[PDB]
Amino acid sequence: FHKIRNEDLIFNESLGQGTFTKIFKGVRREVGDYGQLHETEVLLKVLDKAHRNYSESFFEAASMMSKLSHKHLVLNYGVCVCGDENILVQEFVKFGSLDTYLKKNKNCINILWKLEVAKQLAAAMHFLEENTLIHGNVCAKNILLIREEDRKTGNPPFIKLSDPGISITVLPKDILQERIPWVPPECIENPKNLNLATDKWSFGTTLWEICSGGDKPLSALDSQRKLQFYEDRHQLPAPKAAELANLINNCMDYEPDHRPSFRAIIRDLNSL
Ligand SMILES: Nc1nc(Nc2ccc(S(N)(=O)=O)cc2)nn1C(=O)Nc1ccc(OCC(=O)O)cc1
Repeated sequence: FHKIRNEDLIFNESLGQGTFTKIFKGVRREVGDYGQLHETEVLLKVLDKAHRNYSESFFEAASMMSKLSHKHLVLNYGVCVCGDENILVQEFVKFGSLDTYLKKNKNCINILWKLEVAKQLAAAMHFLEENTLIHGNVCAKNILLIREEDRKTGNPPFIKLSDPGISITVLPKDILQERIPWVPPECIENPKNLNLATDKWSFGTTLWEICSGGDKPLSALDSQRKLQFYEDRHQLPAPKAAELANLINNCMDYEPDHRPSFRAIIRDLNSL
């Protein structure tokens, strides 16, 4: 990662929190192309000082994905390691995370919008699968909306997948349980079961989010009941808009080896 000076970063408003991180909108002063000076909006992801032990996991995962440039993968500008904070300096996506976008725009979003976003997310995941890179935290919060749909120009929405974050292979067990049903059953049984098949399960959960107006599946269940949900081998309820429910359930297969390839997922999406 390119090293960015603290003096060249301005921290502005808080945009919430991630997993052991605090999120800020900011500005980066930089020399750009042709030597032109720019002040660039950036997303600043700040690893909590009280969790400095997780620093390696978060930045290594952001790094590994940043080694694969792709139109549906978020761009990382570099890191700021000045002072006592570890900061990922990321592109600022205008419309933020999809989980909040789905809630705020539930009435406006139709099946065509959902299918397009699903197709784009599957394209990103197919790219990762072909490169044998595990994301490990596919969820609507980690889908960033670059561009809204514009029916006036027929422009579809455009999304990117955010950085993996701290690996579930090092996260505390209680955070993993709260991340049911995005974390697949085999990773609850053993977080070292993390595998490409992990992302197929979480992709199913993410489609469920996309189809559920920003609702969080199983949010009414506490961590103990989420554990028992997997023990009893339940599936998620079909979303009211059920057009993707079969695909959701096919992806959320309790047998990891039976989960379909992203190529097959894409073929299925193209058939709707
Ligand atoms: N690159 C980027 N650009 C924006 N732009 C943005 C954000 C919010 C708004 S808001 N509030 O006014 O609606 C508007 C714009 N967000 N962003 C992200 O990476 N967010 C993000 C933050 C934390 C995450 O954590 C996941 C986890 O670690 O569990 C995941 C994702």
